[PDB]
Amino acid sequence: VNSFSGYLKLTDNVYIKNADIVEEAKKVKPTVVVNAANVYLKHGGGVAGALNKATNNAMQVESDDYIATNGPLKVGGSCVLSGHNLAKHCLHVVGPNVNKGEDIQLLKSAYENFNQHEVLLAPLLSAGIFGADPIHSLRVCVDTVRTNVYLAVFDKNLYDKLVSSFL
Ligand SMILES: O=C(O)CN1C(=O)c2ccccc2C1=O
Repeated sequence: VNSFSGYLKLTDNVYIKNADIVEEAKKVKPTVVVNAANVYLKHGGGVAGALNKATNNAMQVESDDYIATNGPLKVGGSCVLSGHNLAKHCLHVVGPNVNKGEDIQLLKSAYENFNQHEVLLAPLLSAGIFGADPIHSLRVCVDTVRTNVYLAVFDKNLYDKLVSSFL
């Protein structure tokens, strides 16, 4: 048993809810929240900007030190940093950004990072402002992630469409 509430069960391991991931993280305090990061860990908008704002910019301060030491992530890659006030850990995962011209085939590699964690609260990778088709992102998630993932879908209209169209 875990603390996640009100999710629709899609598969053995994938659950989904219409939720603000910031509000969900604040309520659940999961072991792992996933950030929709870029390779620079520059948390300006979407989930990253919202998560970072909720940490009072502490996520960005920690991230800048990480990049100064290690250099940028890879598209498809990840790093584990603090979850600050939102979670034990934040798994920063870089899905391909279609609005920057990145290979959508990298989305499966991005989701493979989730398999290193038994349970995660996460957004749909490459969805929202990263420009991918969220229906596709959900299909790759279901077909890639084997650990237990709780997906927060910000947009109520997209949530309804993802559930209704799910195979
Ligand atoms: O719902 C989310 O989680 C991510 N996401 C989208 O994929 C999307 C598409 C069109 C309008 C708003 C949004 C949005 O927020």
